[PDB]
Amino acid sequence: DPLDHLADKLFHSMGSDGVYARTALYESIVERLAALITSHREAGTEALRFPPVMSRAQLEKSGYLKSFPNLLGCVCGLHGTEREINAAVSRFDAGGDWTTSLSPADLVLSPAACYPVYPIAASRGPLPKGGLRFDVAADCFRREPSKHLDRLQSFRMREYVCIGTPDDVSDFRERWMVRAQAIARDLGLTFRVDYASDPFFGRVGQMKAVSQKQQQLKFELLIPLRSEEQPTACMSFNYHREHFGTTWGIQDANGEPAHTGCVAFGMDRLAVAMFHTHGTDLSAWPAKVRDILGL
Amino acid sequence: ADPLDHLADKLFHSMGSDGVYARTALYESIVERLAALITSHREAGTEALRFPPVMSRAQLEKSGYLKSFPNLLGCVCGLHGTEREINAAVSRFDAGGDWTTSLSPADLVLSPAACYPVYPIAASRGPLPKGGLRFDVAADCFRREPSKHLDRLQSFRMREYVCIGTPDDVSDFRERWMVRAQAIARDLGLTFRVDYASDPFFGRVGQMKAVSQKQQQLKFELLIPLRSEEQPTACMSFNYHREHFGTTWGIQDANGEPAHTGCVAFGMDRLAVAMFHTHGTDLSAWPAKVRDILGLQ
Amino acid sequence: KLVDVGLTSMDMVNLMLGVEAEFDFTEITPENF
Amino acid sequence: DVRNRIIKLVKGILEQNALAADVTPQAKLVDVGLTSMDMVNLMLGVEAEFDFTIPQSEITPENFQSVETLERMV
Ligand SMILES: Nc1ncnc2c1ncn2[C@@H]1O[C@H](COP(=O)(O)O)[C@@H](O)[C@H]1O
Ligand SMILES: Nc1ncnc2c1ncn2[C@@H]1O[C@H](COP(=O)(O)O)[C@@H](O)[C@H]1O
Ligand SMILES: [Zn+2]
Ligand SMILES: [Zn+2]
Repeated sequence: DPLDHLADKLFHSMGSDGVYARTALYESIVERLAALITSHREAGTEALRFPPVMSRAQLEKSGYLKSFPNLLGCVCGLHGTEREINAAVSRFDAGGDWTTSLSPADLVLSPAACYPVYPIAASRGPLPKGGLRFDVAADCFRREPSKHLDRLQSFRMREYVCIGTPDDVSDFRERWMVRAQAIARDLGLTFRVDYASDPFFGRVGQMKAVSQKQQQLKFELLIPLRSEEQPTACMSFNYHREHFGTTWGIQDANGEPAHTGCVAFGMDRLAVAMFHTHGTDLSAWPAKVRDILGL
Repeated sequence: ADPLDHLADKLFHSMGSDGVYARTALYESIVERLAALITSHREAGTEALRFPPVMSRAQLEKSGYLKSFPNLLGCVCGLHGTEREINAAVSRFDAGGDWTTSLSPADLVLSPAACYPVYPIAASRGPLPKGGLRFDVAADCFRREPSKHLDRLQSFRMREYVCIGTPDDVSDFRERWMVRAQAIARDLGLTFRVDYASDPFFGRVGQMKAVSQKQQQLKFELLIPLRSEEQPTACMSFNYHREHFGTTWGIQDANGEPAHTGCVAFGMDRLAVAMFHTHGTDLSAWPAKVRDILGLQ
Repeated sequence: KLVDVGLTSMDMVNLMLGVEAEFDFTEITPENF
Repeated sequence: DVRNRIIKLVKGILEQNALAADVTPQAKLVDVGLTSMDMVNLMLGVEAEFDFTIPQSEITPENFQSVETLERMV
């Protein structure tokens, strides 16, 4: 793979595909990218930071199982008695299988940063005029093992989320599609923005994706890393219509089920994109790129 | 009501699960300033690694975690079956049933401490150089201990400096960090004591593992009275592992002997909550010297 | 445009179901819809 | 009576699996050289030599400081 050469300076193996330790070099660029994204945050945007786990009940209610059940990471634990747990450990000691004593907790690993924000927004009552905007971030998980450096299981996601009328969300997405491209341009990245679809599971899934594409509910900023025919999506721009509004009983200022949308930044994909484009030697990065990153 | 509960309004939002909370901007600004403070004390030659919130299950099993805290471990499970089996599971969910019966373990767990992945990484580099290796590691960690107390979370940030070398390397390292950690706590305006301690080893036998750990003085904690002087909160620990990880991972010091390891661990969320409980939630009202140390100006 | 008509995701889903039901057939792309 | 004399034996017994030292009733078990695995085996070598189960509130550094304190315990 064309990205493979970056591994030595950016990552250390943690004995599992798609799960890597991050070097100081790598993390310094993730941090600078995070700071750059923050500097573009719209006024009146509330910042929340989510842990890498969230309520399994909230995720189920959001309809995640209808869409990507194959990607979900669930938290499980030894929830039994001292006696049963001791027996699980004994099995392990004999080289047997302790994992049969596992049962699901009430938590999942969060598959996107925005999911926990909707119930939080709902609890505040009806939306003000102009809606609400959130700046959210989480370490996310997706059960898709791969050796490609742009396809991780554990990765950092940053999102700006808009909740309001169709117009509020539409205007928000349009601002951010322009703004995202300006950012990528100042970062010296090559890209295009194109219609896209989420990888819905199953036969029925395939068709949901076709319809999503036709309705243009999802755009991606695609950067050609390994090839120009197989570019990597490093940002997405998502319109959910009233799905979360209806699910969580969120009402806009005109008493209608709120619409929602988000702009998502894949922090690890953007950092890998930067190192691939500009190399691992930061002193040699282009002057304007070093400038806009505060290097 | 627990003495920390008043802090919830300004620091956290409910995520529908005890010990798992959304962090407000106010709260995160302080966690970030604390992290930066700790970084400013990093020793030269210390290698900085950042770990994700999951790690290899095989590596954690090998490290002996199940013999010690099987009850605290969060494992990753997923739907690893065929498309038919997965569709059926989702359909049971639709029909009032339990889809989780189709779950099976992945090869990952949620990391219970930040330093666990560092030992295999160190081991892969061959024998240690004279003086050993020092690492600066951080991870979002997980411990399966649901609680409503704001100083007892299920998901929390841990920052550690780790020493791998001879017994003398590690003891010198721990001694210096115990002095430095206390100076940091004083600069932060925190009230604390340092005391011998033990890990909560599971089960009957575990209580004895803990006794021995206390007796051998393998573990100190910096303890901050948050709800009471009699039940203080451990916000940092200073841990000596003797040769446990060295033997486990076949790490050899410069003398050809199994390496000893130790670490100083900072509980970032406990420290943050400690700061807010001590100085209150209005940052402009914090002591000027504390504000200076944290670079708030 | 089948989408300009007013067919959304659940509509298009039920649409792929109706074609498989009326005739006897059961890949799925944007072009053909 | 001879409880103390047996406790000094099971300690030397555990030490036999490694190396020997000077065992006395006032010496700290940890200064003798007992480690966590040693202390665990000893908790059970005391339960097997006296056929009883040690209470949880008695699994303490206090009772397990020395042979003398273990003696007073059992
Ligand atoms: N498996 C993955 N590895 C790394 N980054 C990812 C992965 N999946 C998604 N991302 C990033 O997260 C963003 C949002 O994800 P999505 O919700 O699938 O559009 C994407 O545009 C990518 O930048
Ligand atoms: N449940 C928890 N919630 C918050 N912080 C924790 C928790 N468990 C441990 N910590 C922090 O992590 C540090 C190291 O953990 P330990 O390995 O148990 O010594 C402690 O000193 C605490 O500051
Ligand atoms: Zn989102
Ligand atoms: Zn550690």
